[PDB]
Amino acid sequence: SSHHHHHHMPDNTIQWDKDADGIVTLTMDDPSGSTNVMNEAYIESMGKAVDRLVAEKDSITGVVVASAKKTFFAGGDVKTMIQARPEDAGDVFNTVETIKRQLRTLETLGKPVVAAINGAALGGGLEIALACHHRIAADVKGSQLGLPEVTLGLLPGGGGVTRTVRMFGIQNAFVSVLAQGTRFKPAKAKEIGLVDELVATVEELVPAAKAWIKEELKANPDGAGVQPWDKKGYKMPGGTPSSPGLAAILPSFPSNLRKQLKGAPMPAPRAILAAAVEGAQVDFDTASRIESRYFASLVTGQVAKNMMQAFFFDLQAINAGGSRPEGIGKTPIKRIGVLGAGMMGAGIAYVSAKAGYEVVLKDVSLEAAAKGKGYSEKLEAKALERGRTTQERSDALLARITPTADAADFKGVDFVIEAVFENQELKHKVFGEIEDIVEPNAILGSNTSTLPITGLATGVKRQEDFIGIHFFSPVDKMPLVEIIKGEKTSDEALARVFDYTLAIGKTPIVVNDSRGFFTSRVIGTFVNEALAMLGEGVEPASIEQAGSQAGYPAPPLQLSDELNLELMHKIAVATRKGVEDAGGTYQPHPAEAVVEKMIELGRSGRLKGAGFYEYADGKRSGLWPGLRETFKSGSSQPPLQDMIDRMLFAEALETQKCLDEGVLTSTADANIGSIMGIGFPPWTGGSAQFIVGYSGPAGTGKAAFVARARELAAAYGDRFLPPESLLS
Amino acid sequence: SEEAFIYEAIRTPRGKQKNGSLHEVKPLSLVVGLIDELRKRHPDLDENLISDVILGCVSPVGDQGGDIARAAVLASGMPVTSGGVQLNRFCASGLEAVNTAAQKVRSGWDDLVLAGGVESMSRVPMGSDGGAMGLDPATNYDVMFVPQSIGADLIATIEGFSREDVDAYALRSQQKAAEAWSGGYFAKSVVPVRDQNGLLILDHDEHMRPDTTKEGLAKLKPAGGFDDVALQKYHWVEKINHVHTGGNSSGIVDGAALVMIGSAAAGKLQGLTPRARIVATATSGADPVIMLTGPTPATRKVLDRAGLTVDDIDLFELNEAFASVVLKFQKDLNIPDEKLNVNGGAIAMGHPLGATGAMILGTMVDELERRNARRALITLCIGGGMGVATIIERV
Amino acid sequence: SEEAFIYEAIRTPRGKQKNGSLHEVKPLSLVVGLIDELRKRHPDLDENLISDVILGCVSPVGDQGGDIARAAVLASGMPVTSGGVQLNRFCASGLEAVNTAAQKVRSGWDDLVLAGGVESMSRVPMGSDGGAMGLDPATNYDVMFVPQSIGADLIATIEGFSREDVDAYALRSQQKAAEAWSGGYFAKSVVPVRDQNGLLILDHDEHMRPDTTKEGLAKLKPAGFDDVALQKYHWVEKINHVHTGGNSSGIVDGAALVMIGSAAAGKLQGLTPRARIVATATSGADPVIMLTGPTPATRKVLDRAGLTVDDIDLFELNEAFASVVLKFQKDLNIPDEKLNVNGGAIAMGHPLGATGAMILGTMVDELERRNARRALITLCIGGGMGVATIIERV
Repeated sequence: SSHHHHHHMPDNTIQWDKDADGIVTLTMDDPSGSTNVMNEAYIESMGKAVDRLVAEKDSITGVVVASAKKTFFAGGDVKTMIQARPEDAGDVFNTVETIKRQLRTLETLGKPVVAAINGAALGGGLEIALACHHRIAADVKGSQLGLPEVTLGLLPGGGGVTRTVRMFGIQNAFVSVLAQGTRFKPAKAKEIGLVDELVATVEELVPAAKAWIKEELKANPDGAGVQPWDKKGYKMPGGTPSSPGLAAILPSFPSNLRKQLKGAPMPAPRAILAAAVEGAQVDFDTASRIESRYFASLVTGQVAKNMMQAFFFDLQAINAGGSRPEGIGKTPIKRIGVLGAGMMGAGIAYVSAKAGYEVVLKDVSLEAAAKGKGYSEKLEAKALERGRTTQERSDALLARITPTADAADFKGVDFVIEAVFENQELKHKVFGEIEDIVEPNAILGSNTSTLPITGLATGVKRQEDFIGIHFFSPVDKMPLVEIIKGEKTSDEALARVFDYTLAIGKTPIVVNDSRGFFTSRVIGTFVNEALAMLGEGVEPASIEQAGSQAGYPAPPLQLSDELNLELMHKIAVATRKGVEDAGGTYQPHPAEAVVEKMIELGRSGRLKGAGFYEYADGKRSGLWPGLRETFKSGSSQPPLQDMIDRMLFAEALETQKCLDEGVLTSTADANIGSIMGIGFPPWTGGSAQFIVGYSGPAGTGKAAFVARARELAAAYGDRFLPPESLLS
Repeated sequence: SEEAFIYEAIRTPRGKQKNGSLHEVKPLSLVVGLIDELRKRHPDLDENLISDVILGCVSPVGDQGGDIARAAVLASGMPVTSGGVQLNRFCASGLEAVNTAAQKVRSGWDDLVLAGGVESMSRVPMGSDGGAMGLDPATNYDVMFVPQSIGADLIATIEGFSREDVDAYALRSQQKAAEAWSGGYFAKSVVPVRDQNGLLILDHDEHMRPDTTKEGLAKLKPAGGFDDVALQKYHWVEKINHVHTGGNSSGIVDGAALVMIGSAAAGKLQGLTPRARIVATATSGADPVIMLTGPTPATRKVLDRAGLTVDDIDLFELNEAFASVVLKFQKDLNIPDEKLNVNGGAIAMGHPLGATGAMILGTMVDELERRNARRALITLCIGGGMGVATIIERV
Repeated sequence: SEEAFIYEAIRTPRGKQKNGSLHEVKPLSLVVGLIDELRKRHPDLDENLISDVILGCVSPVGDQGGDIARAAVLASGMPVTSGGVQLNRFCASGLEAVNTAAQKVRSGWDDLVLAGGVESMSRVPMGSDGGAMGLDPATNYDVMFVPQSIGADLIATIEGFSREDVDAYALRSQQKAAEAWSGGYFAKSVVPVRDQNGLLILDHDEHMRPDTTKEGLAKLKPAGFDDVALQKYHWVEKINHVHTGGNSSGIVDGAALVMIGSAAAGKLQGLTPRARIVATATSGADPVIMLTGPTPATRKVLDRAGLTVDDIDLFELNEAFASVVLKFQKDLNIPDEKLNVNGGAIAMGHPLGATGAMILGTMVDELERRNARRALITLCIGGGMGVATIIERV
């Protein structure tokens, strides 16, 4: 029973100040970083401080928890959590038990404790504030509050699950706070109950906190320093699992969770719900201990290591300019010129104008360019009826989009983004009529998905400023930009497109010039595996189920109808000629006969009104009934796990080829690119992490991946054979 | 070694759920009333030779908690040596009580065992006892729990049973239940329930709608996240055709039933005449996500164990939890129509969970003697994907 | 008929009620943990030959409702044909499951049955299920229900057991239980409880107070039913309340499993029988005194097996109350050296639905350790019932 981790060294994190009134001000200020982090230094520092609060309890009337950083407290020690092996479960349990033993003492001190939240209070930081009896937040820009542990495959283990359930009940805490790790602005945090009151500036926080302590000691003398769940007669909102109202719908919560996850093997939300329900059946101390066991179960697991690797380390390395060329400085952007007002160009104009950039949206006719701006008006309309933006910021956003049909209106443009039809000589003509009108330092970007950038760059004279800027539909909701580097593309143009991508709120990856780039090439193998299985005679329902249960956002046949089978055949015609020049021609993927059989029948996709699904009034309505008779569905019934592994391994093995050929320069670009670009399941950590984190009957690791790949190769074809680089 | 015989099998009428006649009657009273009827039929029976009382009860809470079987022993003035044990195997709890009684008699360590079940669903609804699986989301997420209503619709989808097919069976069950009552089939087995003054409370199965037409069954409307969870396991199925309504599914009712089981020597000592013999029992199961396909392997097992086949069985009685469950059962084993649930079933008369197994058992005992037939096979689908089957032979 | 054999018998440690180690453990987990241990001890057993799983449970509500036996089958990944049924015969529920499993095997229509019981009294307390008798006052008035503690006090008054008499038995139960744990008797059968990470939760019966003294037991305080009990026992003037928390069974959490099968079922799986179920019996006595039911049940199971008291090497009676054991010892002249030789529920606890299987498995181990032949296991039951079982070491 100790507030320290070891019953048998790092720098102090917390400053101590007791005033004349006996109010102690614990100011967290980790001297080894810019943000207070729940590391070994904090645990020991709060251990010393909590010991002192008990030793000097006779001369202490209240406690204020403040911070000297720009943020309040955001993050755990991910460097340590990712190294926790299953044999370390004893240490992980003892650590979170010590953390919560400190917070439980601070919570039951017999005197009010106030959190002075001056900035971002995320994860462990909010868990600190949740241990206080009153939370005051400063309404500053950039401040967020929430428990994002689930987005890293973890759960709020410092009491977040136990306290949010005691505050809001099982259903409200899980849906609103715990299950998705939602981040709340200080205003919305007070509205739901995570924060109790607000102040305008950070300078008022500590005075307002000490003032609330003085008033609480005088107005509520017996309830001071006592949480609602520690008073006699506490009633959990929504009831306990034994309450008749909740016991009716409670056995249906795991089925709702399995529907939202679509059967994907993400274990973190399962554990959070389990810890929440099991905790509401017992006292607070026993509930907190149950939460520790589930936390240790996640941290020592593999999925948590995948998601920690991708959504913390890999994503930070990208945002820290990992793929950005060294030495190059910043260059502003004043006027963005978008060529083409399709669904792509319209979405590009929206995300650019939403960031404050002036956009000139051009098309072949003024009627067309205006309809592209209507895409932004309809998005601002839905955003206004839901109350997410003001009427003044919506009018200023649309005012930055200027539709036109004259090439002369591209005067003063220093950042060109072409989003026309996929065709080389068309892109050559479109760039030829505007390349001398834009500024001489203008970036010449091409939103092409397959055509090599070096070939498109010959149609301009300033080839050093020509570069591929590949977006994903819908642009207003897809977070990745694929930046393709042509042979003549300079490092300055690369960095300027990199900075543009961060400015619009997206994540960039740098890709060297090659057919299919990285996203189009890898997602093609995913679609090709599904179409192959359809030709092999597998039920179309089983194929779509395999896609969703693998963890993909959209099942493969549904996606094929959206990618257009006509365009899918053109990629087969294009890649045919490239390999014929080398030798041995190319082995036509079995999916190609399936694409042709669908085009011959006049079903090319959602665009043409009919594909693998029947489309009535735009909305998709059921699979094509003639699909089973066309491909003799049902004659092949492989295990569902084999359908899933065939789709995951094809993309993973294709990613490894891209890393070998030099298409990608880092596994961070591979993981975040596959996750944020084409929708690789987040529980894998990315199509490159999937190899080193594979888990199944063969075991776990790169060796088990090679074993399973060879098992697939014996059954379904040698395209699943692992490359030399994965062999050891 | 010893053979187990059925000496008597009685049941209460089944009162409906909404404004039911039995709603004011505690489930203990329903059991005690049947014990008193056995006393009126055979008053000179040495009750001390009754060595146990086994009752099935699916929701043993409230009025049905605290070992309702022992309560029936004390409240009815039975000897204190007569035991009393409650068991719960969901829907088959009534028949499981009969099977266990028969197996206890065969082992030679019990003489005369009273079995049956009781379920007052209007007073103790199903789910009232909670559930170790509903309160454990860590494992409920993995067993893929789906209400039996959807599993029935899934069976209709896979096997190709249309909405008109399940409604046609529901009409047949009403017609056969009405013909059985009017024909006097249930005259000696259904024991009317009375209050402490002798006044009548109920003497018929209230849940029956004998004026049912096929056009009215089509007007009915079929009964979050459950439909998508079921299709995750049965992935080759695109959509579930929802055909089951309140007109083609088992009714929620109150009732109780009793069966007296003992060895040949036990009956000879009390001047009792055996009515039927328990030939064999069997428990098996199938996939618990579809949850209602346990009857087929359990029936196949009880037939092999007794050395019999379908052609050797004269009457088939499967509980009518849902129409598709019975149609699936009839299709698998190729049951002739004229042998299956010949006196109607739970769609017409109701399904009082813990008591249904003993009710349909005693129903076949009577119909075998009425038809002068030889063998009958009784089976029930069970929650959790289980199955119980029993073969009786008339003596 | 076909003889029924015990092939394994294991149990969890018994965690105490107040601040207990097993309070954070669901009762379903206590059973699954024991199933997983059986797989560890015999990995090559064809689980498809397990035809039924029978679990005793007295308060089947909440975490213990919904046929917890079937839940254990599905949660532990056992074959879906393995059934699962819960039964309640009060305190004898654990032994009734074993007895029913044995009788199902003897009938021939079951091959290999998994029996046992579970009770988490710190999570689902006694009485949580309500009770058909306690909610019907019209007939609860004639049965004259009297709680178990007053019946035990009434036994001590009639038979003449002093306060020191029942506390002396409580002392030797704590002593013999401590000697059994120190001697290693329980090493094979008490399976420690661990969490989803393998961390230890409990590995010993934490209700034991091995430093119990005669003076300390004398300081405890004893616990309108007294008037009602004397209305039936009208020749008794005053009831001597002698039972405290130190000479009565303890409220604990626990679970136990007993694998039962025929001789053919064991030979087919390469298993070796540890003991044989010789006979079972069920009788009863007055429902106001309640706890005098084990005496006619033991006499009946002896008459049924063709044995006498002298043929039994070990007697195991559940220590619900000290006066119940002392009367059972006085009625049948049971020698002290053969009665609850490794302690009882006064020391280690009485987890209702699981106690019958725990004390049965205790005797399977002690017969092997002593190289003795026969043991008789019996429990007093609420409502005035009794259950007795005779096993013979093989």
